[PDB]
Amino acid sequence: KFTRSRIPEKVFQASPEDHEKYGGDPQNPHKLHIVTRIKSTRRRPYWEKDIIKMLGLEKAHTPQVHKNIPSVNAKLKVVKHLIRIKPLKLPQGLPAEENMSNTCLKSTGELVVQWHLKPV
Amino acid sequence: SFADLGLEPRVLHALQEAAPEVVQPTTVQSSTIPSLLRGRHVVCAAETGSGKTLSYLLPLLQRLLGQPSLDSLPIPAPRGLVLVPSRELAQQVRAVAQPLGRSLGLLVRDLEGGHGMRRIRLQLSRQPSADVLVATPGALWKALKSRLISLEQLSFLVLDEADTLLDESFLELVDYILFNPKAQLVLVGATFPEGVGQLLNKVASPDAVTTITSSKLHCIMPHVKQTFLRLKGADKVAELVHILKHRDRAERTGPSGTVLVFCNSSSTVNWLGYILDDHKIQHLRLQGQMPALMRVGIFQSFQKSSRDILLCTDIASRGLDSTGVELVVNYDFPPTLQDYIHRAGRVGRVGSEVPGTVISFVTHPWDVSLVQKI
Amino acid sequence: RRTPPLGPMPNSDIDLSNLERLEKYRSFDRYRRRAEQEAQAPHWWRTYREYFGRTQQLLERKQAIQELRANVEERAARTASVPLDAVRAEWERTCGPYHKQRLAEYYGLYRDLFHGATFVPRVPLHVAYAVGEDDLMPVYCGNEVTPTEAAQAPEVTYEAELWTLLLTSLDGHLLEPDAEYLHWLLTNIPGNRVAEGQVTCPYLPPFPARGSGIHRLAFLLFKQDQPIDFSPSPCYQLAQRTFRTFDFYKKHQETMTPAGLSFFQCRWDDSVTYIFHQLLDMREPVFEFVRPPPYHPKQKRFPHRQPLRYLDRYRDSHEPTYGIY
Amino acid sequence: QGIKKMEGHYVHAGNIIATQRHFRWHPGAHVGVGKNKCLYALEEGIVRYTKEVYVPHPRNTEAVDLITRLPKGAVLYKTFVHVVPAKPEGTFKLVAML
RNA sequence: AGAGUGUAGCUUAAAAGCACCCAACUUACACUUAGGAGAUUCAAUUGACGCUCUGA
RNA sequence: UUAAUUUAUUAAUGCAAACACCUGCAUUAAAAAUUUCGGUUCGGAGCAGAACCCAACCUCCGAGCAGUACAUGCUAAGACUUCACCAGUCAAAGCGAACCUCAAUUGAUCCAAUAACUUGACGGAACAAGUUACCCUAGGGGCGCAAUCCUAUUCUAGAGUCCAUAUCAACAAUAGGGUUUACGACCUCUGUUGGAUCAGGACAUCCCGAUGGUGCAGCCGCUAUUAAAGGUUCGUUUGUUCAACGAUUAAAGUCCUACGUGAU
RNA sequence: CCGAGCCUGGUGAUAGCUGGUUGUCCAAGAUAGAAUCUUAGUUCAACUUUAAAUUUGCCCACAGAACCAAAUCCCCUUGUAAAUUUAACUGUUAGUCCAAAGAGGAACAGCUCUUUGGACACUAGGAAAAAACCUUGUAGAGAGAGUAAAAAAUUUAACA
RNA sequence: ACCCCUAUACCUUCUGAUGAAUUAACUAGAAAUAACUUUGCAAGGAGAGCCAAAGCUAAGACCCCCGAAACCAGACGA
Ligand SMILES: [Mg+2]
Ligand SMILES: [Mg+2]
Ligand SMILES: [Mg+2]
Ligand SMILES: [Mg+2]
Ligand SMILES: [Mg+2]
Ligand SMILES: [Mg+2]
Ligand SMILES: [Mg+2]
Ligand SMILES: [Mg+2]
Ligand SMILES: [Mg+2]
Ligand SMILES: [Mg+2]
Ligand SMILES: [Mg+2]
Ligand SMILES: [Mg+2]
Repeated sequence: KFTRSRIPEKVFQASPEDHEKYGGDPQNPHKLHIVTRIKSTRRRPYWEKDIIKMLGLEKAHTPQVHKNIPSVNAKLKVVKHLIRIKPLKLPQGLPAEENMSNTCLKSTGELVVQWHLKPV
Repeated sequence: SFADLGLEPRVLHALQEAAPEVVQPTTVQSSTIPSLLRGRHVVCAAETGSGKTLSYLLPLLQRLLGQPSLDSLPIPAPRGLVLVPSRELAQQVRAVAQPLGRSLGLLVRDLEGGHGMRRIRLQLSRQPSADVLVATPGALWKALKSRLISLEQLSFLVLDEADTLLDESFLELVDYILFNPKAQLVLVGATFPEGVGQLLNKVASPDAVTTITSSKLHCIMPHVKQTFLRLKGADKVAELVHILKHRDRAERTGPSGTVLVFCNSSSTVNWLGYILDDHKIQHLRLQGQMPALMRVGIFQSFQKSSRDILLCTDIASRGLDSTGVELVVNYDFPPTLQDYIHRAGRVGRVGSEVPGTVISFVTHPWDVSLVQKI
Repeated sequence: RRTPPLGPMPNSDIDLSNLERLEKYRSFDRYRRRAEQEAQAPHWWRTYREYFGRTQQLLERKQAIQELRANVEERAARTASVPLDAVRAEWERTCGPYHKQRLAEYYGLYRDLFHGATFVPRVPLHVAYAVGEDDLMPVYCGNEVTPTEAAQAPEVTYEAELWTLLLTSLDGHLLEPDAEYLHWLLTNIPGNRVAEGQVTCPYLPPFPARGSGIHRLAFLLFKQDQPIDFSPSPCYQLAQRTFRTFDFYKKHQETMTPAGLSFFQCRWDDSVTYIFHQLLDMREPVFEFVRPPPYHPKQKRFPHRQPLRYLDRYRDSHEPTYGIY
Repeated sequence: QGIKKMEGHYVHAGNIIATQRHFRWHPGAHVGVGKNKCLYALEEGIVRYTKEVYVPHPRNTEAVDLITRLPKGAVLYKTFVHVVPAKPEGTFKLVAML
C-alpha cells in the first residue's frame, strides 16, 4: 500500500560533523530559502504532485523561493525527495525601493545589490 | 478457545459434555463469544448450527452470573430473553437451553402461540419469573397486553433468526415488544440483507457486526455438493421419485437417509405428501396449516429422525439444527436465494464435519434463479 | 458497543455473596435517608444539578434543660408554652449570624450590591418605620413595607456604640441595571446616635414604578474604626443617587467591615407617584410584565386533516373582509 | 415506541418527547405525561437526561413494598428527562410615562 | 513494669446522627405514631484517672 | 400428440324454434386453430400425599353458559394522521368528584352475510410436452518405417534390515511387436433383485465347547460370560432376500461384501 | 435455388447485430456500486460539465475513534485557490500494465478474483528493436547554449 | 537528380487484425414538448380557443444510411 509514508525526525537532525560538511551553523539560521525541481512531477504521489503545485513549482529547472517557516519546512520535506532547496542568502542589505530594479540571484546564494555593467 | 472465555465449572463441564463435537470454540464462535461477554450490543451472521447459540448463551450465562437474584422476585418478567420466529425453532432453543441450565441455576422457558396459555401463564411459568425465556412475538404481545409479562426487567436480549424476525409480519410485533433500552442486545443470523440492517439502525446506537466466511455471496458450502436440475417440472417429481429411487440406495447402506423437502405452499405440501404417502414413502409433513399438537409430534419425531422423509413449508425453511441430516431436496426451490441458502445450511448442521446430499428441483419462476444459481 | 458507568456503579459493593445478610431498608425513612445521602453527592453520571445547579456553656445549658425537665415533670409535656420572644432574642444573640447570611444570600443582596463577598452580620439591626405615633412598623430582614407608609425616614436599632448607615435599592430603577439607587447616607455616627453622624444624602421616599414586579431595598450599617470624609445634600436628581455598593466598599471602605443589614420590599403606591410628580418632577413610568408570544406553526398550502383553525393563525383578528368595496 | 425527540433539541410545549410501554423513560423537570405513560414537553427549551434516584409516591403500595425489598444500601436511580426552559417567563416593558 | 490508649453501643462528628427500650396495630416480626433514657474521665498543647495487650 | 386451451368448421346426439328441411344452445369426438420443448374443544377431586410438570381407549363430577351493568364528567394548549378529505387517535393547563359474579363455560385463520358496526362452518407470485443425422437467417470459436507406447535386458549406480543378480531399478546401450497415434498418401475417386458359481468378514452364537446364577433334585430349559475353529438342510405356492406347506436337523442365526459376485 | 414453386402488392416489414456516416477555429473534459429470462443492451448510481443563486475550501496539529501491521477518518495553523444548493442533456463503467496486500489453480502461465498508488489507452529522448522500464511533461520560428536518463562487470584451487 | 542522416503504408473494432486497382459523378439528421437566448407587448397576452399569483405571443435549436431470413392477399406456372 503506497502512501504518504512516515519518515524519522532524524532525517532533519543535523550533526556538528554535518554542519561542518554543510555550510550551516546551529545558530543564526537562514532568513529565506530557495527551491527548484530536478525530478519529475510524474511518478510520485498525486498528493505530492499537488504539494509541488502548492510550492509554485509548475515550472522546473527554474528558481523559486519562500520563507523557510516550520510549516514551510514540513511542506518542503513532504516533497523533498523530488525537490532541492538552497540557502537563499543575501550578504548585502535587503533591496530598498531606491534599489528596486538592480537585483539578481547568483546560484551560490548571492542577491545582488546592483548588477552593474562593468567588471571589477 | 473456550477456556479463553472464562467458562464456569458448570459451563466448562457442559462444554466437556459437548465433546467430541466441541473440543474448542469455532473461529466465528471465538469472534462472537467474548465480545458478547464484553456486553456489546451486536449482530452476528455465520453458519447455522455452528455453536453460535452456545456462544451467545455462554456470555449470557456469564452476564446472568453478574446479575442479582433480587430482580427475580415474583410477578416480574425475565432478564434474559430470546426470540425465535417459529414455534419449532423456539422449542429447539428451549430444549438446548434446558440442557445447559440443568447444571446451572437459570430457569429456561418457552412461549409460543397456538399452545396452552394456562401452562404458559402458569404460576411457576409467568408469575415466579425465570432467568432464560425464549418467546414468540405473538404470545409475548398477548401477555404484555393482558399484563401477564413485563418489559422493564429485561437485561440481555437475543434475537435468533433476526432477519426472519425482520419480516414485515414479524417487524411490527418486535417493535411492539420494543422496554428498558439499556439492555444488552445480541442478534444472530446466517446473513444480513441490507434493507433490514438499517431497520436495526432505527433502534441502534454504536453497535457491532460479526460476519463469517466469504463476504461475497457465500452460496456454496465447501462441504456441500450441489446440482442443477436440467429438466422440466412435469417429470421432475417423478425424477424426484427417481431421486427417491436414488435415495433408495441411501436407504440401503445405513448411511442415514433423513430427507428434508422444501415446499413453498402448505396445500402444495399436502398434495405432494399425499402423493408420496400414496407412493409408499415414509413421509411426514409439517406446515403452518398443520395442527399444533400434530406439528409438535412431527417435530419430536424429526428430532428423533423417526420419519426419513419430511416435508416443510415456509414456516420451516431456516434455523434447523437436525442431527443426521444427509438428504435435502428442494422439492420447491425457495423464492429467496437467501431462503435457499438457509435451507441448505439447515442440513449438515453439525458443522463442517457431518456430510449430506443436496438436490434442488428447477421450475420456470426459478429460471431467473438460475442466474442466482451462477 | 456498550457504555458502562464512568465512575463506581450504584449498588455494586453492597451486594456481596450473602444478599440476605444485608440489613435492608426496613423503614422507608432509612431508604429515603440513604437516597438523600447519595443525592448530596454530585456523582459521575450527571444529574439535574449538572444542568441547573464552651464546656461551661454546655454545662449551663444542660443544667437549664434539667431544670426545664424537672419543672415539666412530663406533666407539662402531657403542652409547653415555649414563648417565642425569649427564643428569638436568644437566637439573635447566639446563632443569628448564619441565618442572616443565609437570608442575605437568598435575597441576592451581597451578590448584587457588594458584587459577592457575603458576610454574617454580627450586629442585630431592626428598623422601625414611623407610621403615626403608635405603633412603629417593624422592619426585619425581608419585612415588606408599602411606599405609602414609607414616606418618612425610619428609625433603626442595633444596640451598639463610629458607624455609617446607608440605604440602597438594588432593583436598579429608572436607569441601567447593575446599579442601586441611594436613598440615605449617614456617616460617622457616634455611638448609637445616628443623628450624631452627618447626613450626606437626605432620606428620599421609595419610588417603585407601576407593574415592575417587586423591588429590593436594603439598609446597611458597617463597623467603622475611624471616621472618614464623604463625597450630596438634599437632591431629587437620579444621576447623583445612582451608585454601586461594591465600588464604595472596595476602594473607599478599606478600614471598614459590615455589621448589620435589613432588607425590605418596595412596590408601586400612591406615595411613589406623589414623589414622582412633586419631588422627582417627572412622569411616572409603568411596566407591563409581558410574556413571550406563541411561535405559531408552519403555514402550508392545504390544512390537511386539521380543523378550521389552521388557516387563521398569523394575522389579526375579529372583522376583516374580501377584495374591495 | 421510543423517544420522539433527542435531548438538547429545542421543542415547543406539548410536543411528544418519549413514549414507552412500561416506563423506561421517567419524568424530569417540565415533562408532562398522561394515561399513556409517555413523556411530552411542558415548556419550550432544551431537553436533557439525568440519572437521579427515583422515590415513588406513597399512594403506590406495591412500589413501597419493592423499595422495602431493596436493601438499605441499595440505590435505585432512574433516567428522568428534564426540560430546561430556554426563554424566560416574561419581561417588564415600560408602558407609558403618565 | 512497658506499649496502645479515651464522644452512650458505633462514628476520616465538632455535643449531632445511626443505635436502646417502652407501648398501640400487630399470632408474631417489621413499619408507623407517641415517648423518654441516653456520652467528648478529670487537672494545667502536657499530666494523672480507666481499660486491652505484653510480663511477673 | 394422451403438452395446454379451445372449437371458428363438420358429425352426432339432446334441447329449443317450424310442422322430412333450416336456425340457436350445450356436450362429445374427428379434424383443425392459439400458445409452450429454461440457463450455468375447555375445567374441579384422585392417580400426581409438601415450588412446576407428569402418563393411560386412567378413576369420577362438569362446559358449548347463565344472571347483572352498558367523574366509563365537563372544558381546554400542544402533537399522531389510515398515505387527500372524511374518519380516527395522544395529551399538558382549568371547572367540578374520588383519594361485574362465576369453576370451567370455549378455537383458529380462510370464504360468507352485514353500508358499516356486527352476525354465519406466526407470513397465503396467473397459467403452456417431445424431434429436426434435412430445417432457415443472424452471432462465437493392404504396402515403407517406428518420431511415440515396446519387451529373452547389458554396465551394475542404487534400493531391497545385510546382500547389485529372492524382487525392483535409472543413465546410456545388443535390439527389432505390426495391437495405438501419424508420418509417404506407393493396390483406388460408476449396467440392476434373486438365483447358478465362488464365497471372504463380524459376533450381537441358532447348535456344539467351557462355565456362573437359576423359581438348576434328574431329564429338558432360561439368563449371563467366553468361543468364529466349524456348520447352520431339502423340497411345494410364488421369478421376492420375507411369508404359508411337509420331512428334518444338535442348529436349520443374522447381516455386510456396489442390500457380494452377469466386461455371458 | 425445392425442405417447401415464382412474382406483384402489402413492405421504408422486422432482431437490441456489423459497418459507415462528410469543412475550420477557441472553453471545459478517462473506470466507483445495484438491478436486468441480463452481462453484444437498458434502467436506479456516482461523476462531471455547463447556467443561475449562496462564502471558505485542499494541504493539516492537539484530542479522539473497540472488545472479540502499513495505517485510515474527524482534525487549529501553513501555503495556495475555489467550495454549497438548484436545474439540462449527453459521456465511462466489459479497462491494460506495473509496486504493495489477500483468495484460488502447479506456489506452470501475456491464468482467475477483491484493497492501496501510479501511469496508461495521449508528446519527446534513451534502453538495439519498444503500448508497460528511466527522464521529461503541453504548444511557433532561429543554423545558440546549459542540462537530464545515459553503452555491464568479471576467474580459481601451492605448502611446511 | 540519387547515393548523406532520421524516417513500423492509411481509415477503424480493439486493450495493444477487415476493407479500398485507379479515376469522375451520386450517397447518407428533418419530430420543438419542456427550459434557455433574443424581439414585441404587460396584470393581461395574443387577429374567437389557450394560459397567466410575471406572464403571453414570434423565431431558433433533439432525433440517420445500408443490410435479414419472415408472413398474408391476389395472380401465374404440368
Ligand atoms: Mg438506500
Ligand atoms: Mg458486490
Ligand atoms: Mg418520544
Ligand atoms: Mg417495397
Ligand atoms: Mg431499417
Ligand atoms: Mg442484437
Ligand atoms: Mg430479475
Ligand atoms: Mg422473470
Ligand atoms: Mg439478455
Ligand atoms: Mg473520414
Ligand atoms: Mg478487395
Ligand atoms: Mg431482405
